[PDB]
Amino acid sequence: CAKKRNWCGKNEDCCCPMKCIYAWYNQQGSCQTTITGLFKKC
Repeated sequence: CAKKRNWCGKNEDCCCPMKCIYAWYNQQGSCQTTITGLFKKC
């Protein structure tokens, strides 16, 4: 359970419905309400 701003790296520790996000560099990610951070009813 994390909030958008501090990332998760991967979609393992977020406070849904957020998935971790990416840009280009990779390795890490961001908690963002997308891809499934909307209809991933939690």
